[PDB]
Amino acid sequence: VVGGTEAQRNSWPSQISLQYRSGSSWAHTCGGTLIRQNWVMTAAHCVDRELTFRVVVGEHNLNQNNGTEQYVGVQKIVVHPYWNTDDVAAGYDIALLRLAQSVTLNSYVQLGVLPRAGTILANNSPCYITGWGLTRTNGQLAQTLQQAYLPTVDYAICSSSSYWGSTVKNSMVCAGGDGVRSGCQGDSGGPLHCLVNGQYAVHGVTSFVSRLGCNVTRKPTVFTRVSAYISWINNVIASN
Ligand code: NA
Repeated sequence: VVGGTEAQRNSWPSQISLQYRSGSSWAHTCGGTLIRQNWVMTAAHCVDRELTFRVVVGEHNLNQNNGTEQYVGVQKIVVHPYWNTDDVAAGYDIALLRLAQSVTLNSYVQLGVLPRAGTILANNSPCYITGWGLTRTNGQLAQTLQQAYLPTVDYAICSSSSYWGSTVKNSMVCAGGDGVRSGCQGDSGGPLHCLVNGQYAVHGVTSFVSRLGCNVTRKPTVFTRVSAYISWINNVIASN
């Protein structure tokens, strides 16, 4: 997250760190949202590589013991069947991860609530992106979980020629684009939390930013629209 602030450690208890095994250690690669005690929602593109993945819930500082973490292996990966890794603009950038164990819930570890199917946010709706992704274009990962306030940009504006044009689909949510605050590499797969009727819900799964940089004016961060995939999510969980 470029232009973020450090999150309080109990603000976003559904945020997870998706990590892969790297030598004798683990490396953060993406975010995710805990949606059942044994299921995480992330971006399909985060699990394109043939790696050993784990999830960390209750994580705050990637580089220090928080005293709250639970580390769990990924047992099964179910990518959306229409996902195509060389065409992120087509959409379908979503995957579910079944965890090897069911995590224990507490103030640091909670299920993300999802919007009702079909819900579309009005333009300029209040949301936060969260994650440990780069804090500058071509920068480095954050140590501590970051948040940035990113107002939605509705489809009509986001798919206009000076924004994303044809590349944004109605199956996506756009947020931000102010040239200061954005998602960045390593935030993919994590949540966009939007405040609706007094309650935050996870309306987005971070999918992409501009090839020209993270915080680029009129290139808002683009997220898979969770509310387009409710039936898919429920179907996967019910059949696994
Ligand atoms: Na930690």
